[PDB]
Amino acid sequence: TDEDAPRVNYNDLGADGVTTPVSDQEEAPSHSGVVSLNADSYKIADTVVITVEDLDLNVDSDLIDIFTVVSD
Amino acid sequence: TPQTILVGFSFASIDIQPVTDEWTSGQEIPVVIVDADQNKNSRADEDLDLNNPDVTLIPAL
Repeated sequence: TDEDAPRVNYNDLGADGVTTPVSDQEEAPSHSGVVSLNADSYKIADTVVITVEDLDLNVDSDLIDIFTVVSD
Repeated sequence: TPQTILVGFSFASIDIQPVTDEWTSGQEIPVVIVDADQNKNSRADEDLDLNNPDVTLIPAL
């Protein structure tokens, strides 16, 4: 963020004739991942569901991002 | 632009809906089963069959 935000650079020949550059930047900050369960208490085979909200794990706007479980 | 295919099951709900408030004898009443797992073809009709090994699950009474 701030001074280190991802900035794109592009030279240009201005109307005056100088090769002045034009640049734009947009911050790419992180988010605090929040994980919670749907209920405070659960019965046997109550089908608990884990909801994880954290936008930084989205690595593609096209494909569906998934995370498997390690079996080793 | 690539597109992904997601493999996921669904929760079914079998319901018996009588035409009236009492299921008297000699009254055929519809049985409705909503299960996306058995809908394996989006361009045709899938009919359950005991003789078909592909149809894994069949309701029973």
